[PDB]
Amino acid sequence: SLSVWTASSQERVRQDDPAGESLNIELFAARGEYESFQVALKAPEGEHRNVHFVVSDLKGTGDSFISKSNLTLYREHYVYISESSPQRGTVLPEGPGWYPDALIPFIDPATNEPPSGGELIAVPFALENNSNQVIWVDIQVPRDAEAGHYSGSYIVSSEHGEVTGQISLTVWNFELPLKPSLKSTFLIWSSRKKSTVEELLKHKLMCQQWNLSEEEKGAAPTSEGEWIEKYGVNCSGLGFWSKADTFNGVMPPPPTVEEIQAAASAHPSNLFLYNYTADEIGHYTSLYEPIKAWARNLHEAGVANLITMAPVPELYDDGSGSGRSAVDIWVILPLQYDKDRIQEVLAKGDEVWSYNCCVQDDYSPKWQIDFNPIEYRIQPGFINQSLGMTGILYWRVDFWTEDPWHDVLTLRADGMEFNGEGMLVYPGEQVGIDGVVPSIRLKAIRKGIEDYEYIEILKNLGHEQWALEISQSVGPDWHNWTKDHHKLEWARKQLGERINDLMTK
Ligand SMILES: [Mg+2]
Repeated sequence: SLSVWTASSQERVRQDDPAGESLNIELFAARGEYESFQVALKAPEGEHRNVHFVVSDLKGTGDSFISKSNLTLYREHYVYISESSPQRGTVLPEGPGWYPDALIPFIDPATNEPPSGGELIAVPFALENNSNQVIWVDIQVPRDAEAGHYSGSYIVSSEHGEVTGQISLTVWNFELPLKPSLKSTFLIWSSRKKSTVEELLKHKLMCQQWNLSEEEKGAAPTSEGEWIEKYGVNCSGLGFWSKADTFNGVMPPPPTVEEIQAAASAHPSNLFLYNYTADEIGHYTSLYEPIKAWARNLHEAGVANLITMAPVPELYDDGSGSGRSAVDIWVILPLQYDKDRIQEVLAKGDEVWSYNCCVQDDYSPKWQIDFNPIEYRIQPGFINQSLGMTGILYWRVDFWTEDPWHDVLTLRADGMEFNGEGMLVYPGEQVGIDGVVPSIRLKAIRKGIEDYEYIEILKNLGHEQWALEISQSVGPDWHNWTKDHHKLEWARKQLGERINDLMTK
């Protein structure tokens, strides 16, 4: 007895969930966009020792065709959380238990062939009594794909079972740019491989190396031109760190204009440059004059100043006489949001970005594994657009425990435990490959970056307010945002149908 059903991308499938009602999926997407779905499996009676899973090509009218090479398959790995993330307010974690999060790849990206010799293998796999298994399916729509309807199949098979489900995909007559409109800064502290950067870029996230040795500080950004071409890299940091942080309220004099210009000229031209100058120093009012000194030198070199602090009117003028702010990219937590200050800085030409960590308030989306999966998607797209925010930052992606496939309690502090804090990718060793593999949460971030793009496209077409009415219906602010994946899917489809229509006049 083999029970099969589908689930949407941001639907969590628990090991003990009952079987759903459909084993088909219907999706909609633009050229250059991903859409994903899950195939959940249960053996209500007995066991299946040897379960396999394949997909077809997707075929449309006439010669229209999307190769199965555009589909990426993974088996979900469940991790056991024994200590809850903090429980406060109305946005709560779901409790100790098994959570699907790491993704076991069918294919090693290095070879384009199945891994061999891993401790954990995607297929074949055993389906044991009552504990569900789940396949994650990514579909990347080719940049050139013909608009219209496509269909294909997935096949689950075992020694006593074979079940075939339909994949239905509608390709809309628009494209998402290779270069994401949303800018980002996601920090890598430990895994210095080019495959680590590439895994993040494939998910539309821009990264910077952090905690670099004095020796490797200032190495030349050798690969950046390649990554612009291949992955649409949309910004880069110069790496002048002041060392000022929450614990260190002191700033030295800035690097000279000449030094900043030399750093800038190592990067490709026609690339937005910023400098992450200081972190969470909003309490230290002594630092305002030093921040303006840094700003003036960066501005003379055509470089943007990025600080994780909230807009303060004392820093709306860098002291140069131009009227430009001392901070060009203000990066804030949900809890720091102040509508009036944000309106002031957007009006004068600055950017505001969001960042997240820990569990610091009662109401905002929280980035831990034991929270609703929607919280990783809703922040970069709908809420950011509702509030006029134009980027996202995250402090670390590789904060692994010593047993990273089995222990995801990555931070313990002040009597609190955090599940997945600073960890969005998993090491490949456990699945027999050299490079990192993605999490389910990284897939949600990617999707939210695509949601942002839908809204940006409508803004660019002259339909900003129309798009914000929709955005504000599901994610107006940090307090009031939907917990229901169906409503976000509904909102996205309204946006996508409209763009389709406007491009087919
Ligand atoms: Mg505890």
